[PDB]
Amino acid sequence: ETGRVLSIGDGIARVHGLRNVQAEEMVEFSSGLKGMSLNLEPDNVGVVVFGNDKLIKEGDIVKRTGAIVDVPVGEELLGRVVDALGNAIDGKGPIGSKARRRVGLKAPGIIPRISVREPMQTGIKAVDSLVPIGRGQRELIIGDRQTGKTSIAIDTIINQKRFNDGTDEKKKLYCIYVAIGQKRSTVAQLVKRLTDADAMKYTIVVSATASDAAPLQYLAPYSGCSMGEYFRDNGKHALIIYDDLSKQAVAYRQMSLLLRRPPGREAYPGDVFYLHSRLLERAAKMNDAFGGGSLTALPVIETQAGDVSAYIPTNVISITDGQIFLETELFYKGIRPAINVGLSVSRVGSAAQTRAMKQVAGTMKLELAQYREVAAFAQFGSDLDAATQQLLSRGVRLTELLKQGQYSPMAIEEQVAVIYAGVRGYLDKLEPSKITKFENAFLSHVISQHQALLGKIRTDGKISEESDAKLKEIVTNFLAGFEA
Amino acid sequence: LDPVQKLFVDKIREYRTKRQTSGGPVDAGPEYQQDLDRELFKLKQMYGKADMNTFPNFTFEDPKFE
Amino acid sequence: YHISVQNMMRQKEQEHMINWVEKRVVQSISAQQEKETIAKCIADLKLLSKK
Amino acid sequence: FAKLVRPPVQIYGIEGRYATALYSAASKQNKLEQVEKELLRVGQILKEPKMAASLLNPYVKRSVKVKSLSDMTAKEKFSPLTSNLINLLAENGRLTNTPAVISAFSTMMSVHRGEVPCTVTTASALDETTLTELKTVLKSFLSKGQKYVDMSAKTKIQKLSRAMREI
Amino acid sequence: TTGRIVAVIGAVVDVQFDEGLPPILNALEVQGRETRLVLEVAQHLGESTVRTIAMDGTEGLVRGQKVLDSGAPIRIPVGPETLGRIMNVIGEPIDERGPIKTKQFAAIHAEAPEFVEMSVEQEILVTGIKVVDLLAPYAKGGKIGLFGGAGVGKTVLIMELINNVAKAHGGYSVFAGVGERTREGNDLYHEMIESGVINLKDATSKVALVYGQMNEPPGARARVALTGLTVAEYFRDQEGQDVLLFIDNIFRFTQAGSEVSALLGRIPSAVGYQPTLATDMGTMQERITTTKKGSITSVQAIYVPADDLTDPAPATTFAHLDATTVLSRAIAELGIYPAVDPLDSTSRIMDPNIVGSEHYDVARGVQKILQDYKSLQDIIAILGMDELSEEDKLTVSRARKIQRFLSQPFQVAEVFTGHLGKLVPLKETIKGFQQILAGEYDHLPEQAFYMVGPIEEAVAKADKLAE
Amino acid sequence: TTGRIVAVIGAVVDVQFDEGLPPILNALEVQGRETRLVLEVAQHLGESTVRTIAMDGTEGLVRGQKVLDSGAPIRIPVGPETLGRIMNVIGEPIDERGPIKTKQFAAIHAEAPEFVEMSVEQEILVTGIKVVDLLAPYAKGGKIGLFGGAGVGKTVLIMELINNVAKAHGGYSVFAGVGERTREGNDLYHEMIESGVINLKDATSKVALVYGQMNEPPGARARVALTGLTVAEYFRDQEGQDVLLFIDNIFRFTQAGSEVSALLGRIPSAVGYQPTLATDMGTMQERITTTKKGSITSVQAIYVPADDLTDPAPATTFAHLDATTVLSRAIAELGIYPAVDPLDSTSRIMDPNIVGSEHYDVARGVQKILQDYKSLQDIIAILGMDELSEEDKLTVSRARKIQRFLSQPFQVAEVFTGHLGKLVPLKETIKGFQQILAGEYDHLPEQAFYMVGPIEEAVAKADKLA
Ligand SMILES: Nc1ncnc2c1ncn2[C@@H]1O[C@H](COP(=O)(O)OP(=O)(O)NP(=O)(O)O)[C@@H](O)[C@H]1O
Ligand SMILES: Nc1ncnc2c1ncn2[C@@H]1O[C@H](COP(=O)(O)OP(=O)(O)NP(=O)(O)O)[C@@H](O)[C@H]1O
Ligand SMILES: Nc1ncnc2c1ncn2[C@@H]1O[C@H](COP(=O)(O)OP(=O)(O)O)[C@@H](O)[C@H]1O
Ligand SMILES: [Mg+2]
Ligand SMILES: [Mg+2]
Ligand SMILES: [Mg+2]
Repeated sequence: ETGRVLSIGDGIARVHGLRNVQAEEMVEFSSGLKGMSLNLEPDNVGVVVFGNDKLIKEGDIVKRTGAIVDVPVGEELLGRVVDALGNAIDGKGPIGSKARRRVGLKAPGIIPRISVREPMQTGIKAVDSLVPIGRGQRELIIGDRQTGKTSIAIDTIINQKRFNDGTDEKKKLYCIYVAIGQKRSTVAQLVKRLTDADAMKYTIVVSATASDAAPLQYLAPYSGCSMGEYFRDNGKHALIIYDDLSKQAVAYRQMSLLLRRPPGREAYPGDVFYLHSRLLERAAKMNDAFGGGSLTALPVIETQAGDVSAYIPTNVISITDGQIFLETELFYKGIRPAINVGLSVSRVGSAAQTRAMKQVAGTMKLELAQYREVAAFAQFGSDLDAATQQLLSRGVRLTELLKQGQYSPMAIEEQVAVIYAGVRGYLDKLEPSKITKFENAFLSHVISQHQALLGKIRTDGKISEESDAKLKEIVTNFLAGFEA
Repeated sequence: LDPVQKLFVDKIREYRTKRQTSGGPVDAGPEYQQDLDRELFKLKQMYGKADMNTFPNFTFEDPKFE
Repeated sequence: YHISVQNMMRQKEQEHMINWVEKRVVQSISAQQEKETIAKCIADLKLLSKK
Repeated sequence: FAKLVRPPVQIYGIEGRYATALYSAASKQNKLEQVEKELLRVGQILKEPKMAASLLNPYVKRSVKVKSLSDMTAKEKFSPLTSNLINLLAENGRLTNTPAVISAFSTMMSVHRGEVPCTVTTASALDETTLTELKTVLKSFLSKGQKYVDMSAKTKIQKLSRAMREI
Repeated sequence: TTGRIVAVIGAVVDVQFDEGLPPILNALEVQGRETRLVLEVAQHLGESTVRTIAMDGTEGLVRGQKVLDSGAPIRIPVGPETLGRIMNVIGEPIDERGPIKTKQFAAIHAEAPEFVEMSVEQEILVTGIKVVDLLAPYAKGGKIGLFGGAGVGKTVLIMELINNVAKAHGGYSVFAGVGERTREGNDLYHEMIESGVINLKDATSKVALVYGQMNEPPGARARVALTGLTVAEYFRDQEGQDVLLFIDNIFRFTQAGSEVSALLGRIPSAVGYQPTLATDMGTMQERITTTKKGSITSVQAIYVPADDLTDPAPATTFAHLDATTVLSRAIAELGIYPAVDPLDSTSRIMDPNIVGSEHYDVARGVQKILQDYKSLQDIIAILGMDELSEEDKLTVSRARKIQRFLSQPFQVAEVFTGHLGKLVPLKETIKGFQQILAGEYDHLPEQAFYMVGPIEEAVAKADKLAE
Repeated sequence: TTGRIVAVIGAVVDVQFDEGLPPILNALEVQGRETRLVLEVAQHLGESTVRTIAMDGTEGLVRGQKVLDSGAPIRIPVGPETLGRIMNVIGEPIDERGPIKTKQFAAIHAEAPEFVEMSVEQEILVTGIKVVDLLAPYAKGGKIGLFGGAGVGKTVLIMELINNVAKAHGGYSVFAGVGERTREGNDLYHEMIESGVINLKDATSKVALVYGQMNEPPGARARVALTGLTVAEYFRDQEGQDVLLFIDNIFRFTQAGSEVSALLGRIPSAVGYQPTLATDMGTMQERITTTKKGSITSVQAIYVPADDLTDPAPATTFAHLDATTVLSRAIAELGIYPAVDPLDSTSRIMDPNIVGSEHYDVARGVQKILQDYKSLQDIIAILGMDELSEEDKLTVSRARKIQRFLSQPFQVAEVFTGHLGKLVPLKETIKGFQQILAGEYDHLPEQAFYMVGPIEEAVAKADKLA
């Protein structure tokens, strides 16, 4: 049924036997420890141990499972917290895992799919206007440590309350959250954050951390994928967040090096691209003939001193359908969430907004990449013609708009509200140092007064000359009532 | 599946002579007690050190200011 | 508090309780030479079934 | 060029590469057995108190070590087409290796003959048959005639288990 | 004959053969799979064993599994019945439409068009994209390359290329997505069925699709491009036809080659590419060519790893081109799409004796003034603008105009831009710039040239921005 | 049983057991020297040989030489009979005060606190150090990291913290010196006997000392980080107590790793480090934590090689902290002590809901003007102050004061500063800056804010000059 252990060290067990073992097939150990075959060589199987290899000793017994590696799936996982193999670890006794999907699934080819059309809202003004995500998209969050990379992915799940506590069965989005490499002290503090704001209910949270074995971080984001593959392959909407792929890669490197696979750039192994490529392809927008179901994926990357030449950060950017950059510089400068518009792209553009947003911000992304350059050219105090005197006279106010609090998403309707304020030029005459006490009022004033207008735009997701007309006064009915 | 359903019975011919043998946790030796005191300290920690059988009185405090 | 002063108690005891099982069964086979007959028994019922 | 009699034991992949040779060098003249015993003998012509002052001696070298192995071949019960697996290890500087080369000669011989599965507690079943676990029963008849999370893990822990009846 | 797997790591499987040692390149057959697995032979380690790359994932194989010497190199559905059909690495169709039906098959490992077959005729293929045509026109039936770091508009360009060039074309086109995004294939299929260069009904399909994306193994990606070109190599040699071969992204070929190289036994070379990055490219670019027998206009897009145009991959690619459009992040970042570097882009036919002294003299004049503006660039922005000559505030003025008039609302980019597509005929481009250059619009303000089509459409925005 | 040394190199030794074979992690015991030479199995090479990391010099060992299995990990004294005693990496005592008679023992290795045991208790821990408090406050029972290159003042800062913190602290403190200066230990010892945290007379001692310094072999430096670890662990668990764990220098742990990884036979990773830098660390690291049971406030000094904050060592470690203080040579060279980078030190509790949005507001307001100054930094260097717009001429002057008012003369380097050691309470910290920020002080010279306590000593100073 299976055989010997030739030698063991560093999570790498050589095995003399297992002669009919499948490559990539998981073995089991004497001590009851699940391992894994990865090197099928002439005279031995190198096996990556999925845990503390102290228990293993030369000579122990390794037995086949026959199975390629797999994990628990389905709604029976929501609200839980499972390790990289599906096992529960929040102390609430096993999950109801009737559904059991394989980790090593290849991604949907060409036909099973359809252009990404479905707005995946983050509730972050910055993202939802200038780099909008859509269901099936891979949008990378990349940045130096402590820039806000996570308070993105968290603020987004916490936004999905609104839709998951309602009726409309398309607007619903179940969330997985892989946590690779982090410290338990944090994974936890984070679940606590989810729980509080009440979002934990619609959210798997697979967690393979610091102390967890190496192959367990290697695998974690895959497992957490299969779990999200179900939700799409069965006509529902998933948003998985790998946080972060940087730490995962490092892990894969360890296995690979210990397995004696000759090292490449920065020591990583050759396929270190394939690793993130394949995983990240598995997020798609399935076409109707297949469920209509989706899997939006926010991978996360962490840079050193901003170096986006680093082997990895360049790989993952080449893979995802765009990205948000972070930048500590903007952060302290006041631009929280620190984003760098001009350098953030969404390779799906408006094809993933409401026609409500699109109308307030569809050519303002190529405007805050020219008002940018046209305030960096005439930085100095001189003179400039009739055309470029205004662009600046505007922007400064506009940016004060995407300045946003934390753990406080916004529903698309309200976003369109404030964005309208400026973009149509109803702020083009206000001192920026106030454009926040302003918004914080004009938006609680037009929720207490006109649940009316929101009603329409929220639903039909557009601003008819009707809706627009009402606005055109509700606004005006405010600037003159403060300054003038 | 027919020479194994009764070997799982060598496990309640003892489970029996245990959950009936009163007179103290069986054959303990010293160990049994000491440890049941260390975990009697730390479990007496997160909560406090006062009387757990009585209803606590109440000292109250004014509202500070920043 | 007592939700816990009884929690460590029902478990710990039931540790020594199910563990006590071990040492009385290692005494049952090591001793009882008539528990070396119930050895060759159940085991020869292996070769068979498998085939 | 020559085709090779790879006998379904195969063994190595890197080192006892001479061994995998003579199941193919032998299987032409069917002198498999002539050597199966020839080697057994040389395995101790070298473990003498008179042969270790070269066995592991980079002192004499490929000079008087190969033509001083025209003796421990020609002389004794050898001098066939197997006095050469020595005359190779002699030149190719791996006399210090032959024990392992004989070892594997066996484990490849007794897979054209015997089978190797072993009992639990003592010796070799040598089930030299056309069928595995056929004669595994009818040859061990000459052997007579000569549940709460934790208790789960602690029951399989004695069955086929541990340090007990192992001794 | 029959062979047995001896060992398996990641993407490299060694196999042992009783008798029939398959020649390097020979496609081998893995017996026992729920989906076909081929192993292109790669070397003879000896002792009747051969190391090989898998054209799909080796999850599942087992030491001893049955392998059969398919006797010859991978072979594909070359032929006319490939149009409208999505092929792949090994021929197998994957639009779900049951076997591709032809009785002509060719190995994807050919030799290369000898010296004497080389065609020396080059004539200007206009693309209607102003920047390319003005400063670096492509040539009918020539090797074109699209250089780009990630996200700078490489792929979008090649779309607006297949939209323009490949629609008003009555020949055959072969687009092969090597190693990039699967999303983007599905994305094109449907645009290319809306336009119906692919028609599901009749047989009027003008476009063969070969595909092997970033979700497949290194084996696949390493050879997907070898396939898609075998496909377009037929339509050339036979028809005598005008085959348009697009690749995206010819980079993934050398990268893919990289991933396995390690496991194949290679001391790595500089930047850690295969010691063979050079020739691997050679005996493969040297096939994507134009013989006397036929012509292939080729439009490759090359990833520049981290934008370093010196990275041994994009670097070695330059030798193999006749016209190179190089994309700039710094330009894109300024909103000037298509971010073509008007000073790193080059054509072989930018010769006054080929494009005329008007064209040439005008391109080079634009190139010059942009270069001069680049020169004043760190005087001015740190030491007071108006401290410039009269001559210079002038060559700045015009330059920034020229520099913006070089942008174009692309038709496949309306989704991003916000303006309706566009397309300018060569002579209205030459004229447009010749003018700006000549000092005829020094009065109209900057933004008027930003993202318009023919020069007049800027005089349009010239008043629209006014009153 | 018994086996023999068959290979020795550096701190890596290869033992052959014919009978039996020790689990990976079993402390072996060399038989033949006047000095307890523990080996520690780390690999089974097969052919019934194991590979081990020494815990001391290996001069002398011979191919031959017997070794006895201990049947267990390296195990050391734990309990209250450690407080006041200096012990080495294997538990042996080294304060020449007899043995450490103690009830129980623990092993140095140990699995780490399961997810259920974590605690999200976030309460601020004031240091009385202006920069730390105002911009990135330490958290009670939190992990704290002090990053610095050679000589920027980690050790001083850890000392000041030990003083402003562990002196008036009802609760046990453990200090692990990992591969730093032996004379720093001698220095601590005496300094803590005088001050009386250690008492030779009683068992009133409040601190345990574990030391394995930069003179001991890789193995020893490799491990000792864990010895002291285990100790703190006990005081947390079997005492549900308030533990203070100070390490200096946690870097030397990964470094020592590197020295051995070479001959253990791993293939080198980035920058030459061990393949296993992230987990080797992360196991060890995740044991240092506050659980439901006990509570450890950890403070680890982290060396940064060649000032490279991206070197894997410092680089990886960041993941593991809740508050970080980063020291820049750049700053220190301008006599701004403590050398804290205000735009690079962070805490996972700078959050209005936790520190009260007056704190969070004065913070990010300082953090802003500073990072605004920092942007002008380039034009000021090439064209000079004058080319600065009027608005900007200010943003500098104010910022430059903030820059200067974050300096604070520590009660330790009363010797280098000469100046009297101040400790500033959160209130007057938050206040003073607020004022500086609202420009009450644009009338005072820069120096006036350099090296002072509350904002009074500032305005006060400004006079003595005039
Ligand atoms: N929009 C915001 N406004 C104000 N503060 C914010 C905002 N977003 C994030 N923060 C704060 O900035 C810190 C960093 O956020 P975080 O999401 O952990 O970035 P990060 O790069 O993922 N950190 P890390 O996981 O160590 O890499 C937090 O502790 C927040 O409270
Ligand atoms: N906080 C301080 N205030 C004033 N002067 C200081 C301060 N810290 C360090 N210095 C001076 O600079 C030196 C370095 O102090 P130290 O804390 O030992 O740096 P370090 O982080 O330990 N680098 P090293 O101990 O060599 O690994 C001192 O000996 C002082 O003369
Ligand atoms: N023709 C264009 N006009 C305006 N923006 C463009 C244009 N082409 C590309 N972009 C911008 O650049 C982004 C990336 O384009 P893409 O061609 O996919 O990069 P890559 O070169 O790696 O394939 C787009 O999503 C878009 O926002
Ligand atoms: Mg994060
Ligand atoms: Mg692309
Ligand atoms: Mg120090």
